[PDB]
Amino acid sequence: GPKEWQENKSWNAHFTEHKSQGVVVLWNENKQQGFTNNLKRANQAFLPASTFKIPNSLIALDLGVVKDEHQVFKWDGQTRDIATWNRDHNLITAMKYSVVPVYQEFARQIGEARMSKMLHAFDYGNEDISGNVDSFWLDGGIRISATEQISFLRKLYHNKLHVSERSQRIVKQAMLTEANGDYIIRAKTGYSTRIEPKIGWWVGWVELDDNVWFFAMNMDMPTSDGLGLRQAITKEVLKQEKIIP
Amino acid sequence: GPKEWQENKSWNAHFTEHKSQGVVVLWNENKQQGFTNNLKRANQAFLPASTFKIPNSLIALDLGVVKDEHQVFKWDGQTRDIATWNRDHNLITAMKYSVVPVYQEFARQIGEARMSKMLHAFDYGNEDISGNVDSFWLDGGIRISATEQISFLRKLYHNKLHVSERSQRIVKQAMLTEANGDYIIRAKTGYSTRIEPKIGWWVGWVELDDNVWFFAMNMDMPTSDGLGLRQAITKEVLKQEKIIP
Ligand SMILES: *C(=O)N1C[C@H](NOS(=O)(=O)O)CC[C@H]1C(=O)NOCCN
Ligand SMILES: *C(=O)N1C[C@H](NOS(=O)(=O)O)CC[C@H]1C(=O)NOCCN
Ligand SMILES: [Cl-]
Ligand SMILES: [Cl-]
Ligand SMILES: [Cl-]
Repeated sequence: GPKEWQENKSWNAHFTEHKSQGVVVLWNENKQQGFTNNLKRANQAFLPASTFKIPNSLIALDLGVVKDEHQVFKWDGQTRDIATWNRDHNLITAMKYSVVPVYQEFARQIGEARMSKMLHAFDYGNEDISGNVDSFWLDGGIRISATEQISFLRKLYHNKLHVSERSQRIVKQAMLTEANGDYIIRAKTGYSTRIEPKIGWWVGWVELDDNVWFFAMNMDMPTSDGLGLRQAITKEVLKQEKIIP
Repeated sequence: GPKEWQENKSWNAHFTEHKSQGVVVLWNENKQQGFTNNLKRANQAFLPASTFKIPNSLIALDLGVVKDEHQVFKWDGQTRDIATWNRDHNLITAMKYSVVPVYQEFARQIGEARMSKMLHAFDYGNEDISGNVDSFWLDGGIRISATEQISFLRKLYHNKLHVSERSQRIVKQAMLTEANGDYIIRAKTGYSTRIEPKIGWWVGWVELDDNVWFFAMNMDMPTSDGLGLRQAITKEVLKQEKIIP
């Protein structure tokens, strides 16, 4: 009978066409079935890098570190390499421009004891926060696979994480990436650069009228010049599968 | 001293270019200033028609008539003129396809006494539900102006309406119309067809990185062939004002 996970190796052509290597994982929520070009890499756990902004946001909101999505976190005045980081942000714009220093402040205020407890409650990856509480997702011990990202996102979608429904709704709002009459994408990018292998991430879901497709992709990323391929390769797969036009 | 409300008659050219007549009203939230091509029509009160799905959704959720935005409302098997209505819906798709029969059932469950009480609590328009409990917003006594639509939407944006924050967040999600890196539009269309003058509505807001612009427009609409002009004329104004590219 039907399998929970199937391999579609033809998706490899979208990686090969872009001289890239990696994995796309899709989950069809209505059918409760998943699909991937590489089931082994789908289960390979990596540093989450900026995709950790999703659980970090949830925990900061539920503990009151962040009051709501419009509370301002002022620039600390240190000029950093990414110009959009050198300004004041709220939760929405800090996720959109992936403003690491704002989320490091969130993590410091959460603190290691509460961070560990909440990642255990979330069943999140290997749940390991060894390192600095404000960098373990960049250069510490936490690891999460693409399929574990989907597991986490499915709980978030259904408001079933062990945090308030309010925090889950706010974070799903902050994840909004694209919307038109054909679909809504809620997602977060990431780029793990400090520990080899350097990889790019894109995790989230596509909302249709009558279904939701969760996705999690990662790919080898030796330089930042290829970062647009995270979304491009994913969208090529979504187009091949007739999920988006 | 600066003016809270200012008239910009140059927007009339966008109506004339499309052989149309109507009003666009904008509110700049950061500046606390409003702008319109027609100050009198901005304050004239009309039937809300399908823009009433915003307060109706809020009331249905807060009263428990609708449990959440994924609860399925099954098609009643009656084949109606609009093909997208002849389907099962949830709150998200019922708002998107503006599925009147679903919202008439909400209104019947709410009932006259609770509907009236809640519209008074919302300060919604003239607060008058005279007529049929399931059609007063189409052919009964309720009236709301474009400026009153903005007032109501600003309360919704800030979670200040007299319903749970949860219901307000769910409805703001259901209002999602378009999103890209440049802006998010949350809005609801309507077409008042039963009492003259027939008018098209578009009410909502445009979220930018650092500001939000509320808008409410209505325009004479003798035929459904012109309904695309509601968004087109509004967007021409937003482009003229450099709010969207
Ligand atoms: C997170 O992965 N970040 C922050 C920022 N994210 O941009 S995105 O990859 O488009 O979401 C830039 C890349 C990455 C970092 O540079 N983080 O700090 C160093 C650890 N990789
Ligand atoms: C509400 O304004 N409705 C329902 C539907 N809305 O579509 S929209 O105008 O694009 O938002 C069509 C127009 C209008 C009605 O006609 N409603 O009356 C009951 C069905 N004729
Ligand atoms: Cl981060
Ligand atoms: Cl949203
Ligand atoms: Cl309606």
